Amino acid sequence: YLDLFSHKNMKLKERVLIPVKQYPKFNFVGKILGPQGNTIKRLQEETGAKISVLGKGSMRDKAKEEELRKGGDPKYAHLNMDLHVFIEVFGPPCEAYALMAHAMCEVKKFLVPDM
Amino acid sequence: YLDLFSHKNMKLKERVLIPVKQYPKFNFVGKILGPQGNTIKRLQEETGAKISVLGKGSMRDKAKEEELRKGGDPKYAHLNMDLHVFIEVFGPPCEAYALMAHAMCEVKKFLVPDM
Ligand SMILES: [Li+]
Ligand SMILES: [Li+]
Repeated sequence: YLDLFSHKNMKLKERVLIPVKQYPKFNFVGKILGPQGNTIKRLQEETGAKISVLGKGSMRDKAKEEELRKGGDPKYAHLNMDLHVFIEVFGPPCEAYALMAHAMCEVKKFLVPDM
Repeated sequence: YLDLFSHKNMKLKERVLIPVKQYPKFNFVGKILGPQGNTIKRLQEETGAKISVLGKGSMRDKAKEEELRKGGDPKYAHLNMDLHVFIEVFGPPCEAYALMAHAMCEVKKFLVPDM
């Protein structure tokens, strides 16, 4: 059950696949991060969600990625996953759902770019 | 992972406790259903969610409830639960989250009535 008077926040998290198969040559990583990561910065500010691009190719740098994978450091474990966008929100339920709805809708625009 | 090109819908479901302890004398069932259940009818149409009031007291009729519990029919199993509102939405992710956000926000107005 959700309890609207609880002192815990809700967390919502989603990992949305970047559709590399549907759009094999589209540079989603470049488009989502934007120059110096300003697009994703703005995306987070406008939606109030934490949003990261994770998985292989998320760093646009085959060689850097390979080197951070091979170090074995668990913070880079995500570099073996499928490329995806990771959205995380927290709050009381009404706010969490609303933030996730907003984030999910904005992210969907980037991931279905010919819509 | 969510796959935006999958043919499956997402389902989201929440059971939100009606806060009988915070408001021990407020008739939430009457207020939510409305005369002939028109309020909840309209609530569903406006939000696009399925919304039901379930659990003990959901029928405003101690004796009817007791009689349907005692028959043992599984469709009335919910009459032993804590009184709550049950929200269910389905769709592709952007739509599901947005419908749930809307439903959850409207329902919260009814359940925190002195806000
Ligand atoms: Li297309
Ligand atoms: Li109060």
